[PDB]
Amino acid sequence: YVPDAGHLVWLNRRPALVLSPAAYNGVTGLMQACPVTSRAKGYPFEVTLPAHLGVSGVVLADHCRSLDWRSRRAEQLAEAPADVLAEVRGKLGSLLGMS
Amino acid sequence: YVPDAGHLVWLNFTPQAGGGRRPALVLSPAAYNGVTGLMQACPVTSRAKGYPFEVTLPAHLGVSGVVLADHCRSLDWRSRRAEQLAEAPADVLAEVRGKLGSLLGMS
Amino acid sequence: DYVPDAGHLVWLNRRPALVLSPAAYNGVTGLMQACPVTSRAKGYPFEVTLPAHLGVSGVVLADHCRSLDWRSRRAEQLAEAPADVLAEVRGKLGSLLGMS
Amino acid sequence: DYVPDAGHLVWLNFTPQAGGGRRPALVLSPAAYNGVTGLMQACPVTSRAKGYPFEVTLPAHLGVSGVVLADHCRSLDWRSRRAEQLAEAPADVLAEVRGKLGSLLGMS
Amino acid sequence: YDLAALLAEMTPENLHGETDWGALEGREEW
Amino acid sequence: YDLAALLAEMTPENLHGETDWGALEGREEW
Repeated sequence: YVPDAGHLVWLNRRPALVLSPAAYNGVTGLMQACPVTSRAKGYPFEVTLPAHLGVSGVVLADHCRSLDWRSRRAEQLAEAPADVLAEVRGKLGSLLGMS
Repeated sequence: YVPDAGHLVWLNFTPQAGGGRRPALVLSPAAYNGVTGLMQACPVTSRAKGYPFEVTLPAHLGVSGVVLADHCRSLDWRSRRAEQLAEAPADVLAEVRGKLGSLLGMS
Repeated sequence: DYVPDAGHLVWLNRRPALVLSPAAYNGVTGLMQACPVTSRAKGYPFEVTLPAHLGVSGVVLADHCRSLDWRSRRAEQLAEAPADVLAEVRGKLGSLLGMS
Repeated sequence: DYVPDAGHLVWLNFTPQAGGGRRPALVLSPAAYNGVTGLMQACPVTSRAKGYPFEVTLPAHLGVSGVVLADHCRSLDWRSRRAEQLAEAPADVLAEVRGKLGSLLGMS
Repeated sequence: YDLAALLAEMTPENLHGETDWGALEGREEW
Repeated sequence: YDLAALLAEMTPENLHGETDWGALEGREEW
């Protein structure tokens, strides 16, 4: 298994949303991903996951980071809807100064 | 001091089991950095290999190494004792953001 | 200047066409894979209807896809095909080409 | 009597408008379609093997020199161009042509 | 077949020009 | 920046391993 963009994965264990694509993730052993938490507080960079997706909570878009997914034994859980992936990218892009 | 976008800062790291200090380029703006205590920053490494996500730093800034644009990470700049070293020019920041944005799938 | 991309509707030569291959191939080679558009809709099996008010009318003839030099034919963008039209053309052409 | 079928290697004529020749081509579309339109989707065989990634090599036992240009697939009238069967490509050649062409066309 | 992997192998020297099939024949649309 | 153009320049020799930032600090989620 190689994580792909939009995948929701288990990682060493907690869920995460993968933003970088498999063509990068497979060659490097790294990925860019945002963590998922059940502690939704309504703070500005949370993105809500729809119900019955296979994993619950919010994506913390501002906590995106590069990480080694092989050592953390990434395991696919689901695929994020396109609107969730687009909202995460919009919030993170603004945070990173990308307009 | 609150780090701002384009700042090059010293950042501590500490091992769990019995570390150091490394420069990093800040991408997120002070407005965010000051209401979370976090920032999105890319590490500066001494190992320039020609890897495509490396972004070179001009010699006049005085900071040796290259920025790893794809290694951007959310870090607590208070706990890690961020200290400003320099300010990267706009074109360095634009190259880091362009390469990272490409990797993240930004439109 | 202009390089056709996948899903673009283009003028060629004088007649419209739907581009299937992507700009990363089209720009380097000067070639593209594209299907012609005609106003003579007859309801035959490989026609794909273009929605109204798109900027170009008629049907895409999915079975007439071909490689062609788009620079010598002075390709010029007209519109972008809706994703459902592009998907229907690819479905019909893929079946025709033996791709399942 | 002959109707080209998928995997056939055929001779195909071409004629200049102003004052041409014959070239082999690999047929991708099935006889069912080819026989109700008089057309076929086929890829040309060229003598120039350059290592271009869309080239597909032909095994020597088939007897046909050259390589297939998978990205040069085109709808052609096989009656007007006097299609004549030369050989039959093995399944793995056909699969490589279709895989490379399908990738280029954006098939999912 | 990954398209990017294919396109990464193209070079100015190995490009092929448009294949010449001469004049339009029969039921060809173009 | 085209991602495919960037990824085409990666090689086994120029890859960097994960950057070590040590233990989790402060308000970091991970």
